Amino acid sequence: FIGKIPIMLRSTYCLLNGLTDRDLCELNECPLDPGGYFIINGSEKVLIA
Amino acid sequence: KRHIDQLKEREYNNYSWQDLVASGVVEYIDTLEEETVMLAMTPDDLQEKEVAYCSTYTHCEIHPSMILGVCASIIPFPDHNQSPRNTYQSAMGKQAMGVYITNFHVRMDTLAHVLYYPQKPLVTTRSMEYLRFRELPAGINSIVAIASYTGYNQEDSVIMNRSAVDRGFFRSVFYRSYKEQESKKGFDQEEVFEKPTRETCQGMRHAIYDKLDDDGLIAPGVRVSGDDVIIGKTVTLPENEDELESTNRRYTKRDCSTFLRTSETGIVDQVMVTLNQEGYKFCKIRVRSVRIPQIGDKFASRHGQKGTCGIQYRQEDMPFTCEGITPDIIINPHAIPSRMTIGHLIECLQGKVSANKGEIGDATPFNDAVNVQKISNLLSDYGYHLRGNEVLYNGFTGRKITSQIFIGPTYYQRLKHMVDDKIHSRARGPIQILNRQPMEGRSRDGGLRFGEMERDCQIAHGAAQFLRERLFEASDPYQVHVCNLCGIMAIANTRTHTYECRGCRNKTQISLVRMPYACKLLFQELMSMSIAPRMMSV
Amino acid sequence: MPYANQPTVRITELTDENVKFIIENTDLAVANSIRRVFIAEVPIIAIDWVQIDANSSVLHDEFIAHRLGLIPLISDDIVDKLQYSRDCTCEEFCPECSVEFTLDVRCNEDQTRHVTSRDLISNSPRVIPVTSRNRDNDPNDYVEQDDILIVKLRKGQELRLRAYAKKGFGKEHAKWNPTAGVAFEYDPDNALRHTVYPKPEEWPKSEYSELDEDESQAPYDPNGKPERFYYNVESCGSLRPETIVLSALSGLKKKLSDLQTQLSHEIQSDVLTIN
Amino acid sequence: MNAPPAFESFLLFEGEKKITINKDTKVPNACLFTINKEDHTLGNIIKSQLLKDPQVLFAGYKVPHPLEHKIIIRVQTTPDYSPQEAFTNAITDLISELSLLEERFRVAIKDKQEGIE
Amino acid sequence: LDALPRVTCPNHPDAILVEDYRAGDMICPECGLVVGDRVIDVGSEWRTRT
Amino acid sequence: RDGKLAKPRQLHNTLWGMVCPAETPEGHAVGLVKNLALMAYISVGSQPS
Amino acid sequence: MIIPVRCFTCGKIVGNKWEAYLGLLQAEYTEGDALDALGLKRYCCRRMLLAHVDLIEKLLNYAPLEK
Amino acid sequence: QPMIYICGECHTENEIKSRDPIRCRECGYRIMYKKRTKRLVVFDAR
Amino acid sequence: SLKQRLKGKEGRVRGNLMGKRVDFSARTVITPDPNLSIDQVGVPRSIAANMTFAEIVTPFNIDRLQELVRRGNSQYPGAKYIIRDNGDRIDLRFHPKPSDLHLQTGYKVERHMCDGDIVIFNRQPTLHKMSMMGHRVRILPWSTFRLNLSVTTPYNADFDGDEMNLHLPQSLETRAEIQELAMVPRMIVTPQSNRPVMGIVQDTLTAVRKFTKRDVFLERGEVMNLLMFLSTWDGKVPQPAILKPRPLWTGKQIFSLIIPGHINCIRTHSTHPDDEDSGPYKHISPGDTKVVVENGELIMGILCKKSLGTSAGSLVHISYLEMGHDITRLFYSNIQTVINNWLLIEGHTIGIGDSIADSKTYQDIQNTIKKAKQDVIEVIEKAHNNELEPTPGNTLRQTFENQVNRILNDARDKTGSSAQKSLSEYNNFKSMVVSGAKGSKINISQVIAVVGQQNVEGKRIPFGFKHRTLPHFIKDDYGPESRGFVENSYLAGLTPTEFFFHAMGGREGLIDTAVKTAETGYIQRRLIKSMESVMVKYDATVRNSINQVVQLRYGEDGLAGESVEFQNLATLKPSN
Ligand SMILES: [Mg+2]
Ligand SMILES: [Mg+2]
Ligand SMILES: [Zn+2]
Ligand SMILES: [Zn+2]
Ligand SMILES: [Zn+2]
Ligand SMILES: [Zn+2]
Ligand SMILES: [Zn+2]
Repeated sequence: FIGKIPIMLRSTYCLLNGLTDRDLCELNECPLDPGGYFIINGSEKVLIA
Repeated sequence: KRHIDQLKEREYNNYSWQDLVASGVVEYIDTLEEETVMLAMTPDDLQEKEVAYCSTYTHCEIHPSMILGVCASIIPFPDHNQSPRNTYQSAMGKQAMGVYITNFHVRMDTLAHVLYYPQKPLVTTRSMEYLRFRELPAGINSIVAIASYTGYNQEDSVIMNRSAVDRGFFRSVFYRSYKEQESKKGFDQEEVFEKPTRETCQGMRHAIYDKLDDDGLIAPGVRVSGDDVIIGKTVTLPENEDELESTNRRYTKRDCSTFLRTSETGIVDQVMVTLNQEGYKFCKIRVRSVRIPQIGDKFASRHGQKGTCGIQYRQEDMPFTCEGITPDIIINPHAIPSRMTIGHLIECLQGKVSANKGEIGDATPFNDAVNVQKISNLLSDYGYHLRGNEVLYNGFTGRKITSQIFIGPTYYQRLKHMVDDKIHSRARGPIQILNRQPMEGRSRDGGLRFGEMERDCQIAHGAAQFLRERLFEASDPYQVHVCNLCGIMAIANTRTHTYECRGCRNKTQISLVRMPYACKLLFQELMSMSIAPRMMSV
Repeated sequence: MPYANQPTVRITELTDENVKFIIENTDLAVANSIRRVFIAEVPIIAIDWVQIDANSSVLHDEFIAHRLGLIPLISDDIVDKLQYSRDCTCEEFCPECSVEFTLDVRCNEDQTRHVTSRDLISNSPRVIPVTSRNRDNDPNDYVEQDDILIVKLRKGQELRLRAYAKKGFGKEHAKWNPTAGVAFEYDPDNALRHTVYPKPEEWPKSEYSELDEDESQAPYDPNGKPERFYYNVESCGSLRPETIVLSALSGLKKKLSDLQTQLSHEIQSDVLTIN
Repeated sequence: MNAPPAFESFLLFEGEKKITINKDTKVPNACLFTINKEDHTLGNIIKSQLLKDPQVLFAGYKVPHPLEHKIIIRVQTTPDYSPQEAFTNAITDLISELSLLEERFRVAIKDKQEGIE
Repeated sequence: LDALPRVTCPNHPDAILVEDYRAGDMICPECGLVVGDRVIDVGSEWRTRT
Repeated sequence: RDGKLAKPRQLHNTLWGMVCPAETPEGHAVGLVKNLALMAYISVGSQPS
Repeated sequence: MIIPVRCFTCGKIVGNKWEAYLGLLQAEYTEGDALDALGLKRYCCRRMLLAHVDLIEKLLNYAPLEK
Repeated sequence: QPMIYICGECHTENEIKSRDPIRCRECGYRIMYKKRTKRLVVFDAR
Repeated sequence: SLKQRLKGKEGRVRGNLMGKRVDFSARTVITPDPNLSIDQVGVPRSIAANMTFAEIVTPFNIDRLQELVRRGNSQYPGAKYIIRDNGDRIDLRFHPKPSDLHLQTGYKVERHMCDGDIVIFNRQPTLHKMSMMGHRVRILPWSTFRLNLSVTTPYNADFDGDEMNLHLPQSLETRAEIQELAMVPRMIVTPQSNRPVMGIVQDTLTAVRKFTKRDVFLERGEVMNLLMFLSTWDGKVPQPAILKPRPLWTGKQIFSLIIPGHINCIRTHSTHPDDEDSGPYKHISPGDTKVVVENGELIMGILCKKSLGTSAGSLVHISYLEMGHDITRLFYSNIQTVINNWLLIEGHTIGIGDSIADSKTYQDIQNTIKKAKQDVIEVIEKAHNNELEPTPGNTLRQTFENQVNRILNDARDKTGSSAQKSLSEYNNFKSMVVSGAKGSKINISQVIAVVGQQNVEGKRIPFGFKHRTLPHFIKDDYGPESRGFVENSYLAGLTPTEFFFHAMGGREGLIDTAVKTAETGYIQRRLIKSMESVMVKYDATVRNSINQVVQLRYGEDGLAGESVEFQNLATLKPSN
């Protein structure tokens, strides 16, 4: 074990990426919330280009 | 055109955009490649040979709107509007209040503003569908009449219908989520969530824990205000140094119970308890509050014409049409031409006819639709003045107004500018004895700033005594005793008997001076540097 | 006074939802003011007290409560009979100044259940309740006369609440306004030239213009005076429009009589004498 | 709210009075009356009602502020004719006309229990 | 002037000295009170090689 | 940062179709702050070998 | 969202004519005929309904709206 | 007060006056919910 | 660091003395109120509930003062605290018998802030002496400050969301000090440029133009209605302007009623009308195009701003001189009230109709552009032939770029002049432009006809796209569009390319504005720190803080700049 890597939302590893909207609402997730930004200590974080 | 049919086939079966990429009828292009390519503006006109100054075109734009960003894409016909207004809209669009997702209930952000009755734009750009804007609108298309009225709409404001406010005009919920954690405060010292009584604890200053539950937390649905204790917890400190009887029920139970800042009022929305990576037990509570439009609150048009509510009137007081239609908003005419925002009129003109048509118009800046006359000709067809101008009856005398009025629907923004959060005042309260300056600000009930330039004006004013009241009396007042033998401030001063100036053996020749306390501190600071400044009237 | 208008009256058309009529021989100030009376002045009953006992639905109580306001209660039971709760010197409220309402719903069914005004009942003595298949044992319903869908409930959602309807009028809040937009017209030919109408062809003709139908682009008279006001009252459903007008007419008279009594009181309270 | 309740627009406080009566201190047979919790809506017909009277030398009114609920009326009539009578005459005439308007309305509505055709 | 702690007045020995954080004032109710001094409020200051 | 003064912000013409010209804050960061075009895309890097 | 009764511009009720409209749409793909059938002869009322949108069903789409 | 914890995920009241470490029966999750207030609450229809 | 603590870097100097916080102050967003007198300021009740004044008890008002104590904190017309002669203060909220509580003359009572009180109001940022003025309070609903429009003028405030700051003095010296100096009425004329600072604007200015129209006629009923709006009036109804066929009053008659009755302002109609310098002399039907008022009675002349204020020869400046600030402020408040009420009933709007011009002229304008387009091509081909003659002292390119620029300017001006002709006087836009409000002919060109050439630092758009601006253009292109010329109108819309060039220039204005905004604060600071060392002395000589003489007398006369005025000496008359 080398570490715990923070992952971008809607990543390939964000397993929710395959789930339907219906699945996402089943998860209480927003289907129009694609993410693409990390969640750090429960806070949403976006990289600026 | 058959490839389009393939794109149509994709809705059911398959025909990927990548296949379209694989089709090689379109390619993806960088700026270096752009330097060499002969780009075309449009498929139609450029293929013409009759006036072919060039025909060496190599590639063509999908659509000129593709230059546009998320914000610019929202406002129709930006080219009929002054260019910066769009940048102002692009910023102000970001400033607007609105919905943002679907599951607001699971969400418990520190701050949120959501509209009761949002509306998709009566005039829309097709791309906004891809922006899912019609799914998540952030304003409504209100029907507005352009008129100066009483001048209360002058300079970046508007008069609005109070009676419309009664129907639920732009009313919104405000949600604030509070979070609070329990944790150690030393080897033994720690916070302890509870509902302490006034005699079983200290540090309670004066506030009561009635709202609390035995757990120390307020119940969900409870009415709240900006003073009471929102979360109850207390921390005993020495456990042994208190010893022997100065017991009391308060013991060493020092208060650390969380209370609400002296401003907010409302009802408890939600309460959630859990634990984190730190492991410490913590709770999160959401508080619901309601935002209603009020005089002075900031609002905005979709065309970057922001304005505050200058005032609100009942529907009866408002001037009205042949039907008696009172507009939702009364905007000052003059604000448009100076800014040259013709597009603002086009939303209204397109919106008017679309409403009459009962059908949505596209808001793409580039068309062959001939929006000027054809719409105007069409506006005449629904049985209206072809230019949109219409006579209205007086709200008070009922008489027909001398001028004719351009009236119609328009997408409007409620901006993130709670004026009641912007106000701030104080006459007396907590200070900062370290400098004797007022508290930092409103969230600590502080005084208001005084700047170098107000001083500069005040000198230019010549009213030294008001500055003196302001610099001394309204901020930093002090009394000092000095030895007559030396301008050095040295006294022991039995503040009920003797004064004396040690080192000078002064016994009676004491004198009193008025200076700022912060200034005396600076002077003491000079003495710490071994400087002995002194001062006399002689 | 030696002379006054005869306030000519003519009624053109009436329904339970609207009334169209023409008033003549009267001042324009009277026409607008009475028009202002039609909206604000008419007293009505509306909910002022709501307790929500339970709500497992998605919406928050205050949303529904605002909606409870938005409910168009019919006023066809002389709602004026109830004393004002303020003046009724009763502990906050009473049946002499309040009606009571209660709503309890639970979605045990798996499919989405819809909630309606019918789920809300007048616990107080059956003064005519919300307009939802109560007036209409009439084979003339709109489609169902389910007038308002309160909310929808997926399986598992519940709603328990109580309400108090109280006396009020449009000026207090629009929810107490028993009227929608009020139609009004005088002098379509613009003989008074209250506005220019440049190129009258750019101005389509009004239905009243038709009577003075004309192809002379707008006849003119400098000596003219506002006359033949055309009315069409649009009731919101809360009451029959003509009946709204009478209550409006009665109220304005009463409003004036009290001022005269006060005017007598001004001269009584004063040292002035008149006779 | 940092603003008064809606009933305060028309409802008077126990220390308030609906109207206040003052004599003019500038010209003879004139007075200025102040009406509280009221608007131009009342004001305009009464001005007109007084204007209809030829015995009136002067009549006029205004709110002190639109946000405020109060009006003031200045009136001057012939030296033999008091401004109080003009206001009294104007209101009694106006109320009377309203009653007939109502009665003709009643006659007009009543005049079609079925249909006019 | 050592009798500070939390209770004294010139007319009576104070029995109670409430701290009004809101206005940042010290009040002694049973006579009228302004024992003076709000030190900057602890209820304002309750959010705070070898 | 590196390379300052006599350089400023205005606009470059190649930005056409690359960035929305209107999409910028009205603060001092104006023009200093840019925003992605509607259909612009970014190279991820590959091996030409 | 959740069709507010009474058109803000006038006051025309529509507390059940949304679904009826939606019914009208399923029955007739003519908004004009739908809009007309509803009785919204005024376009202010038409704008009310035409520009209305109801996401609640998506909110309903969730399962967990149980607690 | 019988109130005091309606777990989030099992969606069930724990319901006691306890200083337990925010635990929950069957459902090991710590996410807790607190019952609606047992108080008189007036609402206006404005 | 002990030196640092002092040093100024948030030290005792800059971080404390140069800027700190104060009490008895409030700041909110601003809202408009033309109904307010120029001294009034609208004030939130909560602020008024927050604000208080500690009055010293006098036997003349002690009973009332006691009522405020008795009324206490529980209502606005009450008092929060009382401060006794010996220094003792009492909280009336916790006092056991607030009403029964004893009090005497010489005690101080902290009562709530009341209306009619004088406060000092400020802009932030503060730029001049009118930026801080004494004001009269007005207690109102909602947490908004309401102000007279014309008070916005020296403030330059915007209701887009500006906050400004107010301070309430607690001393009678200062109350006098604010009243005798800080009060706005004295602030009317600026000594910086011996001109007035007040200015009636926008709606008010437009309706005034509208009001001066010859076609303005009034009814007796409305005259009474107008008369009541008057803040002051003689009580004596004026004679009708017309008797037959029916009695009537003119707006000029009624405007002249507003005017004080023994002062006149002449010579500056300052409107485009009539003609420049000799046409109106063309017989002297002196006409409605020139302004003239006698004995407080307007003879003729559509009004302008140069008449209305903030300029030389203005009515406002002379009224200030004769009638004084106090009479002029009441006249000004009164006129705004009247014009507002007339405007309210008269009404004013704007629409696409206002953008409508004549098709044929509009057809001629495009064809004028077509000839100019053709004119550019003639210039391009000659240069390509190298047969084009370079301007002396300039390169051929400098000539070429200059030559194309004259054409793009002449054509746009010509086509603009067609649009100035093409618009009726009936138009709101022409009405708005003429009145002296926020508009002009160039606007008409931009909205109706043509925006014109876009440029970079005054130069045509550079070839950033490799000897090109865009790949839509051919290489070596020199078309005006290829260099930023916006030929279309705001009504016509913009091409994708023109919009971009239009967007670019908008940046230039905006960037310059942001940079200019920061720098002025800094430059001023450099300026103030220098000039603070000097003041006028009683011997008329100008001196510094060390009493050394700067001037024999201030401005070499010792007189006030405000009392100075623009005059012609005319002794430099040509022929001896
Ligand atoms: Mg500004
Ligand atoms: Mg402004
Ligand atoms: Zn000494
Ligand atoms: Zn009762
Ligand atoms: Zn005491
Ligand atoms: Zn409607
Ligand atoms: Zn569980």
